[PDB]
Amino acid sequence: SMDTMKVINDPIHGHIELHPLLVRIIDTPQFQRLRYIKQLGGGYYVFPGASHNRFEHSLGVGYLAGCLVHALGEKQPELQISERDVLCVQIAGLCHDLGHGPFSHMFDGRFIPLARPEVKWTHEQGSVMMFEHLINSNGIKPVMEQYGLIPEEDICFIKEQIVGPLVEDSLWPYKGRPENKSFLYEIVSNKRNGIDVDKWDYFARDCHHLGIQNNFDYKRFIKFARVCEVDNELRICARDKEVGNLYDMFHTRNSLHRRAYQHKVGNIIDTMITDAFLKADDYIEITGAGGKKYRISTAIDDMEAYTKLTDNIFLEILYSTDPKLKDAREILKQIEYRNLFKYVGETQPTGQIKIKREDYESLPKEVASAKPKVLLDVKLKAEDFIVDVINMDYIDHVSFYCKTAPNRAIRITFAEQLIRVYCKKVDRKSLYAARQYFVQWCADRNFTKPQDG
Amino acid sequence: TMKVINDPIHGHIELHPLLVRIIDTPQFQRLRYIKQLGGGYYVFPGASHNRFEHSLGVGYLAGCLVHALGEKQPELQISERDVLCVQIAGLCHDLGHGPFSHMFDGRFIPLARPEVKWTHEQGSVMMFEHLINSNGIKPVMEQYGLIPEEDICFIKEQIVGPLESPVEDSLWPYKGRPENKSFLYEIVSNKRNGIDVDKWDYFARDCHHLGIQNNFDYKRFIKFARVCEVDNELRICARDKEVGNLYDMFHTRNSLHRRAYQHKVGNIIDTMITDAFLKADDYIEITGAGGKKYRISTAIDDMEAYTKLTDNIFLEILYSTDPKLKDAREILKQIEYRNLFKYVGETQPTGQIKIKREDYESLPKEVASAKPKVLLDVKLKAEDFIVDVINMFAEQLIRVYCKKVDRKSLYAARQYFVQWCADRNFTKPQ
Amino acid sequence: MDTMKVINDPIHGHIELHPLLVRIIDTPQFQRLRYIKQLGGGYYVFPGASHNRFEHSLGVGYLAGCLVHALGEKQPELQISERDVLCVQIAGLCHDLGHGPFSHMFDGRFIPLARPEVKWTHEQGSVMMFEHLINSNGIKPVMEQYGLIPEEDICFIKEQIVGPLEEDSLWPYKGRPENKSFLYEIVSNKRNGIDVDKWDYFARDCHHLGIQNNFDYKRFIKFARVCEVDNELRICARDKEVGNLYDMFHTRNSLHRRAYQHKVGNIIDTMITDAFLKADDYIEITGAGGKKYRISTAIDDMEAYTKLTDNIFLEILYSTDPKLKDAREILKQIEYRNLFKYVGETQPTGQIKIKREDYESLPKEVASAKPKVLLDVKLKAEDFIVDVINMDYIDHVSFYCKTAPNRAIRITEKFAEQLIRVYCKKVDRKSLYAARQYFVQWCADRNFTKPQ
Amino acid sequence: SMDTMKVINDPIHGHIELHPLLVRIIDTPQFQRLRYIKQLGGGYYVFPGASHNRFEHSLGVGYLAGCLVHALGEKQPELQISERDVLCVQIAGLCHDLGHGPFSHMFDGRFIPLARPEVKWTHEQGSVMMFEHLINSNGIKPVMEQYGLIPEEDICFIKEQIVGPLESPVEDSLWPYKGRPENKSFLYEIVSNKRNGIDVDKWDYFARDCHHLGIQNNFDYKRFIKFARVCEVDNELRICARDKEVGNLYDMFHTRNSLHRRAYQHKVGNIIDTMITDAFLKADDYIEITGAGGKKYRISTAIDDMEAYTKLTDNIFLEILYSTDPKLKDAREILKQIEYRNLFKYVGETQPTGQIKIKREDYESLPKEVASAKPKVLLDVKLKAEDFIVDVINMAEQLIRVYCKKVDRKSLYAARQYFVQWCADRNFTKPQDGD
Ligand SMILES: Nc1nc2c(ncn2COCCNC(=O)CCCCNC(=O)c2cc3cc(Br)ccc3c(Br)c2O)c(=O)[nH]1
Ligand SMILES: Nc1nc2c(ncn2COCCNC(=O)CCCCNC(=O)c2cc3cc(Br)ccc3c(Br)c2O)c(=O)[nH]1
Ligand SMILES: Nc1nc2c(ncn2COCCNC(=O)CCCCNC(=O)c2cc3cc(Br)ccc3c(Br)c2O)c(=O)[nH]1
Ligand SMILES: Nc1nc2c(ncn2COCCNC(=O)CCCCNC(=O)c2cc3cc(Br)ccc3c(Br)c2O)c(=O)[nH]1
Ligand SMILES: [Fe+3]
Ligand SMILES: [Fe+3]
Ligand SMILES: [Fe+3]
Ligand SMILES: [Fe+3]
Repeated sequence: SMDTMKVINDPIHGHIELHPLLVRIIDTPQFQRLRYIKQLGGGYYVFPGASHNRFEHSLGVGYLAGCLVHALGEKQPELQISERDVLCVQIAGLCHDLGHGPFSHMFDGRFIPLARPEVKWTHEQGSVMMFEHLINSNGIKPVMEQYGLIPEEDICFIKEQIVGPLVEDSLWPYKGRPENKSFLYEIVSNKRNGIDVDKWDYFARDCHHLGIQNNFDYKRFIKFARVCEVDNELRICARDKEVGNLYDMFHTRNSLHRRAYQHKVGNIIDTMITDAFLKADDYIEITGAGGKKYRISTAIDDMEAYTKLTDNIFLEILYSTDPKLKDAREILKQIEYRNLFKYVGETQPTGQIKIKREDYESLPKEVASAKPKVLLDVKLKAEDFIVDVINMDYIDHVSFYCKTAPNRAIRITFAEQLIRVYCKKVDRKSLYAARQYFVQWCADRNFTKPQDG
Repeated sequence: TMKVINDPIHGHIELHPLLVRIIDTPQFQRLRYIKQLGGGYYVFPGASHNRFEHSLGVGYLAGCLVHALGEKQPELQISERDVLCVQIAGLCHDLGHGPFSHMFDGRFIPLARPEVKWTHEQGSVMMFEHLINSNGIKPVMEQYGLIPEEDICFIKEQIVGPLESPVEDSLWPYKGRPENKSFLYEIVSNKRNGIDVDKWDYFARDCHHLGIQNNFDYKRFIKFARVCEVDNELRICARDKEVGNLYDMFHTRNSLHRRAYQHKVGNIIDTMITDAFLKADDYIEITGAGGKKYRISTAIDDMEAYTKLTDNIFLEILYSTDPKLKDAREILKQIEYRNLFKYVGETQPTGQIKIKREDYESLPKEVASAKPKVLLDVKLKAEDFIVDVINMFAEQLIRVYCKKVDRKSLYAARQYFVQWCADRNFTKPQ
Repeated sequence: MDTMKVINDPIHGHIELHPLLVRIIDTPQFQRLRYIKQLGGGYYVFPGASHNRFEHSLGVGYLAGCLVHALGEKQPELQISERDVLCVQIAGLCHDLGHGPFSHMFDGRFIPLARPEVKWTHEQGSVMMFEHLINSNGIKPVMEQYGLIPEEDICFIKEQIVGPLEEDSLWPYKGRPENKSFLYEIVSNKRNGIDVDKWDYFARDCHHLGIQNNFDYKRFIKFARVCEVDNELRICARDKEVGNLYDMFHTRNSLHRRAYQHKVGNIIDTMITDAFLKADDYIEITGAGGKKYRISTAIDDMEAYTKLTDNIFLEILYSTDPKLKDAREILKQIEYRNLFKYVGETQPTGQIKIKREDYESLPKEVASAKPKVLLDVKLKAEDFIVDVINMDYIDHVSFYCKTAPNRAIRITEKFAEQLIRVYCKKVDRKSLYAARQYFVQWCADRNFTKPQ
Repeated sequence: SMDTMKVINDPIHGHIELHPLLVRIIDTPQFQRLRYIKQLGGGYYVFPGASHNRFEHSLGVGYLAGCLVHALGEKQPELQISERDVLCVQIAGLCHDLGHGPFSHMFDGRFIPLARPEVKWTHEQGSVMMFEHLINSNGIKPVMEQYGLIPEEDICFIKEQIVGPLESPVEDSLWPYKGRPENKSFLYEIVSNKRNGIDVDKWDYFARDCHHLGIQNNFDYKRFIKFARVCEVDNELRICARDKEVGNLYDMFHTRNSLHRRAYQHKVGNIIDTMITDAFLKADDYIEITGAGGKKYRISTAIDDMEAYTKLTDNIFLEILYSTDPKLKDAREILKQIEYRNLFKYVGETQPTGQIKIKREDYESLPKEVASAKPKVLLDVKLKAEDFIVDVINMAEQLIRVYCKKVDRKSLYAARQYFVQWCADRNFTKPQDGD
């Protein structure tokens, strides 16, 4: 007794039972912070239903993580899955997104690169740092001990699930659990086949809020799921008949990626918000540890300050009166009036090296420096250009099993990067010149000839 | 020109460009920062949705219904001008909502300024006028066939009703349209029978976000809806068998009202947010016309300040550093750790007694002033009490929470409460 | 009686029925289907397989309506009328009106063994039984009450059930013109295995057998359209919908592999047929003008065939006539679970497939096979059953990409097409061994696959 | 000699393992008989998916009886549940419905009371009779001994589970049963239970009738099994569960309700049942069923000889419908009416106020007294008893519906007049229909 599981009523998963340890981790300012970070960032300004935040999705990931590890233990007891392992996997699923910043992938994937090109920051490292901070700012280690967890090993295990291994030895890299349980590291985030409960939840939830049909049935997948040995390595395998379900999922994956995550106006609005943040970064102060004041771009260095870095920043800019924020405020005002940056074109580095984040800040200048062979009336500044780099995760690298051979696999034996360009000046002459500069840049970088007309 | 918005309930929503000019304004975009169900989100993780989505949906349904009635019955002389006016009324019916929606006008303003008569509908008319004038949309109305005089009046009357100044007589009160088009006033806001497209949309959307089943089919009602004469009066009526659909609606409505809108913990959290606001109202500054500083409780007096009053205030309190807001900040912190006010009991006023908003502030003190008819010991302060008034079309509930959580403090609270119910001749709590 | 009646089915919820369909259903000719088990003798293997042809027929008519109406609303260009909808619904209702006792057992084994000279199919029986239903009741005037033109519309319904009633490369059908060709693909379709008949009985046999079925027929109907292929209007699907189709074909395999081809199930079917054959001379079914028929000849008179039903089984089982003791005894073996014994399975792979007209000769050929080593026991034809199990069989289906809505996408399983099983009526070890020797030698003489 | 476990695939319970002894009992004519008796009687003619028969249900009850008795024996070794006891309970479960006649409850609940009012016949009595006939017509007693049972006391135990205390002594509270002592009293509660209404029979037919009717079922029977106990109350061992599982209990009672209103008390359904009974009655004089020693019996007396009763099943229905004998045309026409959907017409419903229950011995008299009721408002058509059907629907609680075989408007108005007055003469609830 002492404590009790609690029921949360979610529109995707229904009744969610939660072990009291998970509840103690949820009822913390560090976790509740996720109620104020919209899942799809600026997608909301394009899809009215995309009001949802990382908090809901995180609960869903935790629930799905628990369901799947429990099913594998029930079906295959030989794996030695313990209730402790279950709890650790649920905690990892709950906290995999603790580190996101205002407007989710906008922050670590565009803003920090443009604000601090020398820094290498990702939301996953942020999640591990935030998790540590949540453990220590509240009293979570003794509760872990109260429910059987070994904080040293299990904290390591949870963090390793979130960010990966600490290494070319080809020996077992992880230390939080041994290699005999390697498959548990494939539950919350899987890079091999991209089948994890994180994508299950955000595929379902983003379809629910976007009005997209989703025919993937994750409960049916969990039911017919099983661990099997493929290439002397224990992996999560799927029943041979379940391929149809997997088709339905990958089609959902494409429909979400093409219709939403790569929405032209959605991404333009993301970069407009990034422009405001940059034009506000020097004047916005966030109080962190020891009273020290951090900026939007440096909050990630102090978890106490980052705990208060949220979509709120947007309205903190929009509602301000300080003349120093006038620049930033005005950009957000254009978003409200729907006077957006205008789309110039799209290209891909097909065949070429991929653009790195450290070079994002240099791209506008390159574009403005491109010399069209037809000399132009209007001349444009690097400040007049936005260069948007869109990366994508990524038929079947999924391990299967035969209905009678559940121990071994069957043995069966789009793009990685887009580059769009937007212009801040909107007169037809300026936009014509933008296109000229842009085509010439794609030729200079040996990128694919844009074909927008 | 024609913009398409993809909504999860209605699918593709086309918007006449005039409606779009009205949407792309700070006064309307403001609704993106006011959660539909207020504090319900803190109980239902799926209730992340805001008045903005709902408003677009209401506008779409208003248009669908008036256009369908115009096609079936051309003799009504419904014009595209009328359609646009009804759509604008649907779009803007909730412009006047405040932080956390019904929390603001139904508890906060009453407790902060008991003398004031403020409702979100009046607020909607004020915001609507302010939206009209701060952007240049009157000439756009003229550009798309509307007559701003008559039509502005018609829209505001759809939102708030007639300018209450009659001779309380049985004559025709509205001024924006004639009585021969009386049915147009029944689309966005009703109250005669409590069927309007506002309810259609927020029933469907709140069910979609709460995980509740909804088999009311608003599209089929529109199909079988027509105008007919009831007591020499034009009203929107439905074919007889559509009764089956409407039953499905009231069961949906009841299912929403008990399961979500009257949730024990949700409403406790609602009063905790209200308590934070009250304890912050003196120190939070909101700038309005001419730089003048308003408080949370006085933004409703200046629409330029009110345009910036939203759920943001919650985080402005939570993230603050002013020691004077520590009181308020701490309450919001208490919500995060889930250390909520405690539920003491529930009662109702008998007969047709209804507690008015102007009296809400006195209720805690009455409880603290009640002497348990059986003399005891522990004595509690009125500040230690919260009294929540929950409304339902005609009926009214009264719950009581205690801010102190000591096993003894709550035992004593339950007594102040039973005695209070006795003193005011209310129903004996269970 | 004019009103839309509502029926509750476990597969499909509320089934609304146009009064014309109800007048067709409330006839003895249609109610006959309540007394013919869907999976025949499979009930004696699957205790949940109590269902009959009646529930299934209601379902097929319902799905016909669902689909044809969806297409007509999504593509008004097709000129689909409510008359068209009804014709397709009636065809769906009556597509199985011709089945006999124990469904495919009767036309697929019994009639070929009892009357090899005859060519009888349950579809021919459906068209016959339908004509009889129309005329024995007042159906034609009711059709006129609801817009049908009985002349050509009856032709259209029959053509949906049996195929081109009766040769060049032109449009063989006469009930509808070629611009309506897609209507002939709803109830029965051959090119691919996508029709509402198979939809309903896939879902219903799974429901009664305990098999999981993941095919969502409502999804398919919602995303179906009419597209051009080669130069033929035909039913097409979304590219997106391929995942659903996988599940459907998987259901097909699971039904065929563990129900329709169940070993003991088919054994019991042949036992029932053996009884019927041993009873055909002595069982009387009264038909038109009071003439008397037998099980094997009731198909020649729809008035008698109306009364030819699974009931035959119990009329035999409960009989006292000594002339029928032979037949009765076989059925009692079924009740005692003393069944014919399985000997082996083979396939005519690479050979011409066995035709029905030859079924009667198969026992005897097996008994005439000369094993290399001679056995103690000698076995007679009557001691052998030769079960020929035919089936209709990756993507022979047409799709449309979202933006190419009237053009196929251009695509420029592990199941035989005939099985041959042999059982022995003698059940002692020595005779069963003998049977195996006879069976393999027959397989060698016929150059059939070498048995297990 | 030594055999094997036999696996059957059921849609409700899945893979069902059956001890070879149970299979020896199942592979008999007396048991296979149940494949030809529909579970819901005439409800199939209203619910097209209700094609299921007593056979699959019987298998299900035998299976669940085994599951539960085994769970109790495993968690509570103190109760001394033996594998012999398990088998006895499984056989009771299998054979609890061996006695049903054509169309299940239609036969013993209406047909027999109308055709032989003096006789007291219930399907449970029939089950015990058919079970004895099954044992002796086949070689079951030696097989029973082959697998450990003591036929003498164990056959008694199985019968006692099916019908109850096989006798009626003058001993108050003392143990009436003789197949097992009082320290195993709870075994008599698994298959059949009347003290609170929870037994594996109702588990199976609740879930199966929901499956085939399209009704939703919220009861999880194996969570009950997992959380079931035997405990002492009033110095009496009883099957009890865990308080947290109460949520499951309520879920089942809603199913009990949802099934009883929507299916077991369907208006058109019960009407069709009375029409079938009317056919049987108008045919009872002319249909022959051969029984023991070659004697010939009728539908109404086949219950007097288990050998003929083995051959009395829903087939009767079609034997009438397919007949040519003119003596049977009267019955045949009624069944043909069913096929054309020209059914008896509903007049009204009432209940016997207070704790009154019409007894079966009186069913035959009910149409007749109805016809003599003097409707105060003198009317046109005079209706006779034969024109009236009085359906007694039991489930305490009893409904009395009345139907008229004449269908013209005038006769139906007259019929309602007779019916309202009858309710008054009997002091029954005022027919609150007012159609
Ligand atoms: N207005 C409004 N729409 C809203 C809202 N919320 C969801 N949506 C629905 O839209 C989502 C995106 N598509 C739009 O059409 C809206 C953005 C328009 C931005 N401004 C322009 O000038 C413009 C730019 C384009 C760029 C491209 Br590449 C292609 C067509 C374009 C067209 Br068309 C334009 O008009 C809301 O709050 N307001
Ligand atoms: N800790 C935390 N919880 C959070 C947060 N956000 C949402 N929730 C969920 O809790 C709010 C209450 N849940 C509901 O109302 C569900 C709606 C349906 C009706 N259910 C109940 O009436 C109800 C049932 C219970 C059963 C058990 Br067993 C234990 C406690 C129960 C409570 Br409490 C109940 O209210 C968050 O941030 N933190
Ligand atoms: N008993 C029953 N089973 C039923 C019912 N309804 C569905 N099922 C289940 O259907 C599956 C078929 N069951 C059979 O018993 C088929 C018996 C005919 C022979 N074929 C065999 O495969 C078989 C061969 C054996 C050879 C030897 Br040496 C020893 C034991 C054997 C056993 Br055991 C066998 O099964 C129902 O009413 N009664
Ligand atoms: N012509 C002809 N008709 C035939 C034949 N065989 C069958 N039928 C069909 O008619 C049978 C008589 N039906 C009626 O009189 C009307 C039934 C009234 C409903 N009763 C229910 O219990 C019931 C209630 C529900 C409530 C809700 Br909320 C949701 C779902 C429900 C469902 Br689903 C229900 O089932 C045949 O051979 N011929
Ligand atoms: Fe995630
Ligand atoms: Fe509203
Ligand atoms: Fe069929
Ligand atoms: Fe039973």
